[PDB]
Amino acid sequence: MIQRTPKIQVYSRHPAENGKSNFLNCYVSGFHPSDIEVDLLKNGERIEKVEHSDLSFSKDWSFYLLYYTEFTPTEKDEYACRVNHVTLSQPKIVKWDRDM
Amino acid sequence: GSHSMRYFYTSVSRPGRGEPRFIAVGYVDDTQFVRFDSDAASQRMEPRAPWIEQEGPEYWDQETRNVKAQSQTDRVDLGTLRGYYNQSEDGSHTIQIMYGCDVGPDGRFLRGYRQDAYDGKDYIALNEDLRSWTAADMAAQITKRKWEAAHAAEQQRAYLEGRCVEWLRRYLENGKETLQRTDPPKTHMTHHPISDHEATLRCWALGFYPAEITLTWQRDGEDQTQDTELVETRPAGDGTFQKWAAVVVPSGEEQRYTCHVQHEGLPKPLTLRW
Amino acid sequence: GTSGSPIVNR
Ligand SMILES: [Cl-]
Repeated sequence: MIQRTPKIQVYSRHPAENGKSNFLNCYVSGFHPSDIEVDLLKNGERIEKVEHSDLSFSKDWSFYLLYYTEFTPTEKDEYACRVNHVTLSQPKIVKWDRDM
Repeated sequence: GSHSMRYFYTSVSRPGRGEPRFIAVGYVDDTQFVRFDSDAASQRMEPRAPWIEQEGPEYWDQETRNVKAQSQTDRVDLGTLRGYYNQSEDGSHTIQIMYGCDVGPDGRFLRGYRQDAYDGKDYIALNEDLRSWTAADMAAQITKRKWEAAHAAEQQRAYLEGRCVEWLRRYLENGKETLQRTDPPKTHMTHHPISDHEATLRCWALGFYPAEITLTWQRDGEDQTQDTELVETRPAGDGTFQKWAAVVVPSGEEQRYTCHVQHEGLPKPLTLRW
Repeated sequence: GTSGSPIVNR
């Protein structure tokens, strides 16, 4: 059976500028089955009111979701994204990089 | 230029967790416009683009009728497929269908599409002729032979060749300002020192529509593939896309490298330099 | 617009 590992990618809708009305995006793709667990984190603690796109896919048959929250950044705050799949042995947390 | 309408359906069985989950999404080019979720409170095809909201309850009704009919079909089919591939009831499975049509600047037909997959692997697919089917296996062969006897192809083509292009025409008129737009990229450049003898050089393409973009690195005109890092085009969340390309260069030789951006919204290819 | 009938069982 097709088991395909998610390809997470934490980023910003607009350029990473300290204290602003911006969106923290986390884009999971290249995965299969459909069932995914995706969380946004502010210093290891679960961001609430995190929204997501409608389940779609590629020619490839691999699902793709975009999970996004409205946010404001600080140098002090570590922003990331937790993701669990069947392909994932345990939740994979991916640190936001201001220039990635 | 040339346009495309595409529907993506996903049916997921959930043994002991009730009934299977159906999600259907519709796009024109890179813009989604409709959705439907078996789960969601609504039980209607919802609009997910402004140009579609102008559509009457008569539209929304038929769309919902169509989608639920497929959803129920998939319900049955999920079981027929376990029977085929002799599988247990406890296991969860996925049926997906991807169908659409392409049209040229004219506003007329180019190609059709209908393809199915069970558990992410190719199952059956309608041929380019829209007259024949291709079965991915022994199981899919029974489906082919079934659909052959039902004359499914004829009906598929009829939609794919006609109805499909006809809706597209309409969606393009009614949604010109959104769909017929070309959003060229916002191109900048960043330097990241990784040594006093090395440094990563980044090139950013942001807020562009459609998603098709080409990012190419050059050292004095010579194309570079030697230590280039390119990220998967990602969406902004506001209906534009993001892509960046990076390269490792020797400190100071930063001026030697150029980045070339190819996008449909560009009259002539852009070139950046540190 | 989505496709209506066919919808032939697999
Ligand atoms: Cl059919």
